[PDB]
Amino acid sequence: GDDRELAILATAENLLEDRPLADISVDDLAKGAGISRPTFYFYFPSKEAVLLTLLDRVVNQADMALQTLAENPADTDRENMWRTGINVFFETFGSHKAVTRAGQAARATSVEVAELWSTFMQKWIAYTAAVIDAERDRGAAPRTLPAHELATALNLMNERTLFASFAGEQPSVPEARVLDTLVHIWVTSIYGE
Amino acid sequence: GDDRELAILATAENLLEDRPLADISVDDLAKGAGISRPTFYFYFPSKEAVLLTLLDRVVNQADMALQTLAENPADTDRENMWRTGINVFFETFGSHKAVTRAGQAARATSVEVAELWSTFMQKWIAYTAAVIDAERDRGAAPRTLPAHELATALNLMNERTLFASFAGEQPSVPEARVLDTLVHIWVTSIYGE
Ligand SMILES: O=C(COc1cccc(F)c1)Nc1nc(-c2ccccn2)cs1
Ligand SMILES: O=C(COc1cccc(F)c1)Nc1nc(-c2ccccn2)cs1
Repeated sequence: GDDRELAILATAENLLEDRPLADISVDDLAKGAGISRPTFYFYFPSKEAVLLTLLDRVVNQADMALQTLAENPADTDRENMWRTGINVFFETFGSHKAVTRAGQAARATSVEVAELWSTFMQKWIAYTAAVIDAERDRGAAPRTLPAHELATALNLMNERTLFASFAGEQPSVPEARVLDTLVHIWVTSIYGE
Repeated sequence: GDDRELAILATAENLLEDRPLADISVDDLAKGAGISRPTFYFYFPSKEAVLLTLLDRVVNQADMALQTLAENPADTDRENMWRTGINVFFETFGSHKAVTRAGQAARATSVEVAELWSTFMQKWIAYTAAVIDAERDRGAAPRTLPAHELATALNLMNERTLFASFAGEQPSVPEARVLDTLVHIWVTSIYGE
């Protein structure tokens, strides 16, 4: 049952590594999953729904990793605290580059994809802002910008910069440099007066 | 001659304020410009070429404004120096929100739009990096990140954050707060040690 669902998802993720969603047919997904086209439609109403499910899995993987980190703070300096958190997104989305790029494209055409991305970005920004606020309350960070506005810009920077790096866009930060680049900008803007 | 070309461009910019490019027909552009459909095709091969021309005009407007500022440095502090430069993009793209949003969408489907955007982003990043380097050479900024990598991330942050604000995305920084937000992040990350 879900084995055929997982087979469809794995086929789609593998096919997206070499071609975009518009060049993959339902017949391609069914054939790769070892089922017929009508059997595919039992599990998913469309190839777009397959991508939505793939992206939901990736974003919830990142969310759960961040939740785990929040409950188990690593015992290091403040810079490496932010690095460990940004690295959740670097590693999670960087391990699913094809789904990440396909999902970014689908945001312009899928209301469900756009709402999924917006929901989680709001959650992650609210968490960033709450950590900034806690740092200000304990006297470690200065009260400069409104924390939620700062958190919004830093999270949008990460979205755009990580995704440019993973896609090899021109221009982009090399993937092997992008974590250090983002960590520098986060730490200086959160703690700088 | 170019009056009919300008009329086509003005019609397209006005129509894009209420509907996306996929819901505007060549007949719509011709009718609004007071010409027939074949006469339209004398001036532009497609509605996509009309948008490409509109975006080229906007990006060159921003580029020329930045060039003007580079040749005529305002006499203020370092923070207001960066603010005046970021404000070129805030004001130029914020005065053409409909073309900006349509051009961003077209990047996924138009090679010419993607190459136009990439060309100018490379130019603006190289200028940012050169100013950072000059600030380091005179002892005003510390030698932290590679200047070009820092410049890349800051310019991608501005692209994503300004465009989210102009589009009213959820999440986004309010348009009335986004210049101050970006200036803070630029100044702290360029001058912070
Ligand atoms: O890039 C991020 C999230 O932004 C995104 C979102 C989607 C895609 C993407 F590529 C990046 N960083 C974050 N870090 C924290 C953090 C909180 C406490 C301690 C350490 N880090 C919280 S959100
Ligand atoms: O947002 C920017 C350019 O990035 C973009 C690019 C496209 C669209 C968009 F919305 C933003 N800021 C820049 N500022 C400078 C600057 C150089 C010296 C002194 C002061 N400013 C140089 S590029």
